[PDB]
Amino acid sequence: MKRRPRKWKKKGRMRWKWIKKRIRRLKRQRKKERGL
Amino acid sequence: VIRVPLPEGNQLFGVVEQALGAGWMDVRCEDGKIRRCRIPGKLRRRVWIRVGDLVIVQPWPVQSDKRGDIVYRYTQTQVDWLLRKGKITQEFLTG
Amino acid sequence: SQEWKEYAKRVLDEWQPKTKLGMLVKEGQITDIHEIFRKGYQIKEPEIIDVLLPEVNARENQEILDIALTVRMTDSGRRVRFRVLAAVGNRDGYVGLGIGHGREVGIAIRKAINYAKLNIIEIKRGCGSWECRCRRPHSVPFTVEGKEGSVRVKLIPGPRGLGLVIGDVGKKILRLAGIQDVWSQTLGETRTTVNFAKAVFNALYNTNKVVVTPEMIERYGIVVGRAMP
Amino acid sequence: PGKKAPNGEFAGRKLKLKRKKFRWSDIRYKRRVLRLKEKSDPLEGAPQARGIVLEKIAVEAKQPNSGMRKAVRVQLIKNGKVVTAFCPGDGAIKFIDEHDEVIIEGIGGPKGGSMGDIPGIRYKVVKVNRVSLKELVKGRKEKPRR
RNA sequence: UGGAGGUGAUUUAAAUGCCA
RNA sequence: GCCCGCCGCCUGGGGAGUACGGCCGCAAGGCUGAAACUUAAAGGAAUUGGCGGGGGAGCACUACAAGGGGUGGAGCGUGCGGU
RNA sequence: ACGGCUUUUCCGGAGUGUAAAAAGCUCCGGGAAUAAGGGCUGGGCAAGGCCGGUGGCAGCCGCCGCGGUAAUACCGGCGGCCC
Ligand SMILES: [Mg+2]
Ligand SMILES: [Mg+2]
Ligand SMILES: [Mg+2]
Ligand SMILES: [Mg+2]
Ligand SMILES: [Zn+2]
Repeated sequence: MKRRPRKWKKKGRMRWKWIKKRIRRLKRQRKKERGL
Repeated sequence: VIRVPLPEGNQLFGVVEQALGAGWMDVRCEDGKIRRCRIPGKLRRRVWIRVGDLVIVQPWPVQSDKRGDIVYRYTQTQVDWLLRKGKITQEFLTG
Repeated sequence: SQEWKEYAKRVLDEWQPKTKLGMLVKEGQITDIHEIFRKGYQIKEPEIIDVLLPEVNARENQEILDIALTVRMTDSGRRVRFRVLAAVGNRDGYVGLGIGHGREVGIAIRKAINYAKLNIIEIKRGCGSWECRCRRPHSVPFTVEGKEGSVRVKLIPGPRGLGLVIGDVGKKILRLAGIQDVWSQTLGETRTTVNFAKAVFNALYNTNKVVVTPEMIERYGIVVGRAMP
Repeated sequence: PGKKAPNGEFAGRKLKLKRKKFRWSDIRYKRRVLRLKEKSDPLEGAPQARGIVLEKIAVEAKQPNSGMRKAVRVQLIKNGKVVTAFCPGDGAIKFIDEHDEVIIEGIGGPKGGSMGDIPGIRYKVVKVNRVSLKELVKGRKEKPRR
């Protein structure tokens, strides 16, 4: 996903793995969701 | 006499229907209008406010619907004493 | 310049050394400043220089850069102490520099004024920019550089008259040694007055780190220490 | 890393390419060539403008302060845009009535954005009905058109 | 003198905190 | 570290690896990648201290162990809460 | 405060200038008469530890920052510094 490794530092945010997985659940959508 | 903060000038009585949140106070007077008051930092500090805690408030000439500025809540020592005289009527809380 | 010979008779009689160099200045062999340095002695007692550079104490060869307080914590609150950056040197050819510490601004200032009496070192001079082809010590002879902390800087000669041009906590310590006209190229961070001071002063040390062959001496009028009192 | 990229004699062409490319990653360069400050600017990039007022409202300040500054909403004339004007001068709000033509300037802070505690505004008052406001701040002049 | 690496072990139920 | 070659990237922080468009994939996805605006700083290396459901050294009947006698439960004296 | 002196400027007037004029320009005649705002006044950065109002209110703030009944940091006044 063209990683940018300044984000994993978990300082004032949330994990990165479990944000990727949630962006997929919306790209799979705006692709499927009447993006036809 | 006694220091019960009679509504001076154009103060209003606000019994709250629910704190819409973060300083937002959906308040209620005997007017017919349902208001949205706001709070300073002086009393967001040293006192606590809850639902059914009558406060005095003030308008600004905007919109006549949702105004209000807190300058003193009431005390439980008089919260019902102010009634014995008849300065506050109790059908604006109880159905 | 009278009082700054009266101090010699005031001081030479009122002190006994505790080191050795103390003696070898107290008993009349070595009595000229410029012949104690280039031999690797040690300076531990701060009067030997006074007895030979008795204008270092004149409140005009002395300059006080900055006071800055520092803090630390303990389980009983804060404990706080001061650091002042002080430099000195006669307005002829010689300069020294010191830090010092202490718990009050006075004790700090005095301590530092003393520390900066030992490190004191000497220079060369000249005039070799592309314009002042004169031969009179009004500029640094040849472009040299010095490094410290996270700051480099390289000094360049310049014509007789162009006023001092460097940052505001450099004009003093250049003025003391009297270097009047010189041009500045900076790097790094000029906002820690300390490392600034130390890097500039280091360059002026390095001034004597390049070999100038016999002939070139009479090209820029290099001098050492005092010249033509 | 090594010495440097096209550090040869003839390859200047590649060198101009390198610079022409890496120049773009800037931020003041872009915001000019593509003229992006244009066509997003409720005045179309000019030093002043005129408008009409619509309401009279109040805003709250940054986190560690306290107060309710007064604010007005002007409807522009050049574009029909509706922009947000703050007015200085203690109690100047005593004057701006509904439907008074006023003038609008910047506020000249970081980048040209906002400044200080009122973070959400970008425009302030100077003249009302052709009268410099600083006057009415200390009176010292009277007001036409009521 | 100080580490520099490896194999194992390494423990019930224990949540949160106005105001300057 | 000091010198001679060629090459690929970076130019506050987020909104963002999102947006619209093309290119390969059977799918899951992969390569290419902006902008509006919002903020005054996010990040590095080390320094003292507090703390640790981290480890050592050493204590105390206002700590436990081992023993002796109690308050809590009744009426009353006396101090606060509140009305 | 008083005593002397001046006439660039200002009012009258002539020559000369001008395509016609206006300005200017040499002379006379009058007279200290005809001639001051603006910004600042907590650190950056020259400058008030001066007095009088205001109560996390009105307000100031290019950034960092003040305002809780004792404000060199608002509003004034009085002083004061840069052009
Ligand atoms: Mg990185
Ligand atoms: Mg467990
Ligand atoms: Mg003032
Ligand atoms: Mg000053
Ligand atoms: Zn010279």
